Amino acid sequence: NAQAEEFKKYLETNGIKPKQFHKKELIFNQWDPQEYCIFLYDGITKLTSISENGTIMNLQYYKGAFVIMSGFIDTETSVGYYNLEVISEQATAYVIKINELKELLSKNLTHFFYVFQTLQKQVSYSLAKFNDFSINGKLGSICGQLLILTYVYGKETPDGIKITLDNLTMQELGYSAVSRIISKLKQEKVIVYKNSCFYVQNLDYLKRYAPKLDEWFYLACPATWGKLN
Amino acid sequence: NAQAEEFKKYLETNGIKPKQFHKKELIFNQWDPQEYCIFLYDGITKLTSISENGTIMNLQYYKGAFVIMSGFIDTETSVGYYNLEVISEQATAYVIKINELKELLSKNLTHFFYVFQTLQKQVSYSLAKFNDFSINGKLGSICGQLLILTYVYGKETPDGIKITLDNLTMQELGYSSGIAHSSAVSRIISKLKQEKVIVYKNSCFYVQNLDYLKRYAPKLDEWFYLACPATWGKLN
Ligand SMILES: Cc1ccc(Cc2cc(=O)n3c(c2C2CC2)SC[C@H]3C(=O)O)c2ccccc12
Ligand SMILES: Cc1ccc(Cc2cc(=O)n3c(c2C2CC2)SC[C@H]3C(=O)O)c2ccccc12
Ligand code: NA
Ligand code: NA
Repeated sequence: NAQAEEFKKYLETNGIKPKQFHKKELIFNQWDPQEYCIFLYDGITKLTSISENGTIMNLQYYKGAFVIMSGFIDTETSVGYYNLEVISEQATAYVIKINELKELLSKNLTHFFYVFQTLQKQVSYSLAKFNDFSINGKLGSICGQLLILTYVYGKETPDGIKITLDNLTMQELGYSAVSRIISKLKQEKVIVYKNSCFYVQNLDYLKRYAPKLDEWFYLACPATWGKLN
Repeated sequence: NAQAEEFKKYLETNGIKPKQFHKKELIFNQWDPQEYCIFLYDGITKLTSISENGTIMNLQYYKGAFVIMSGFIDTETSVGYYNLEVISEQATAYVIKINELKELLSKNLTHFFYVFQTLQKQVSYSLAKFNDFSINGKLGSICGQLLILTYVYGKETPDGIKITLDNLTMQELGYSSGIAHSSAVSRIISKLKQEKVIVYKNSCFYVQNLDYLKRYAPKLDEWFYLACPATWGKLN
């Protein structure tokens, strides 16, 4: 995004520098009382919650460029006990204490609005995910995840649309009730495992079962959506 | 709500008058090419969608005071094909075209922050609902809906925590977001009643086992504590 590049310049102009993280690192964590604004510039992360018995809940995936805030902009207190875990091999992020951010959002309104609109994109993402699950259950969820991966990481090859992700990252994303759905899908030549990669061969099927996420992508990321429509 | 009362004052200072709506009216709709910022001041609404075959989907509930924006602040285009439907008898709202909300928030960062933090509360709300559904399924979803009803509208009495909402409105709200009046949800709710988690007495409803709701909606309970600590505190 150009809006993302301008935000990066704005931060680096104000002496906030990028930080590199490696896979499994927590950019912020649920036990930390200091809250942050993360500008995820590059890489893939997941928002988790860890219960007292140790079970890890995967709540949300984010890719750069995006903004993730662990605290409320006004109170500076936590919005939820969450970790931001790196799942790509490396990720680059700008890490801003929440108080320090208020100063900088204020001087510039273009950049205030860039962060505002990322929140709006998150809200409508969650509602669309929910709408697709209410209609089509787990098939909807899984079709939705494959759809966004196709739009974002897909590449045209003679074998279909290849999802061009490191095979290690694919494992981090989930690639017994899920086992059976992924089975039906290749069982119907919607997806295929060739060359140890992952190819989509019936993109219309994915659009059919994740209609509201498809609409979200159209409305919120139209230039990308347009590559495959 | 002090921050919201100040916002209302800021809108009237810039000449924006409130509008009144009635139950079943749409404050904004999915077909309108112009997108709006709604400052819901009083009353209860729901965000709805429609699928190809005409099925109404209830996505989200909102109560005054709150902000609901139908379009992106920068591009001014739709965030999704949604309607905002009034479900209380009446509702009062301020309706601002999206391009103007931008001037208004640029002129006063106190009010910018008020709206920004409204979005932050929505984001965290949806993640907590997701988490509770992941752990406890639809029972988690229903317990959380009743938990927030209790915190927001509940008043401690000798018979338990009375839900201070007319019986009409309050049965609709017992059904979490989804398809209206489903058999599965009606059974979950009546099971909670059979087990005396929420009970009918003298024309009113009383939550008598708040701990049970907290047990099955722990992440929405934490969300309310983090987002609305003074209201959470009153009943804990
Ligand atoms: C499988 C999958 C589904 C979902 C998202 C979320 C996403 C993706 C996305 O490309 N975008 C957004 C999100 C949601 C803000 C969160 S907001 C608009 C756009 C953007 O990034 O600018 C993924 C992100 C990373 C990796 C995998 C993901
Ligand atoms: C039963 C029930 C459960 C759930 C919500 C949602 C809610 C409620 C709520 O009280 N609040 C929020 C929400 C979700 C942002 C939307 S954000 C913080 C707080 C606030 O409004 O200030 C209700 C809203 C209206 C009526 C009933 C509701
Ligand atoms: Na934290
Ligand atoms: Na609209």
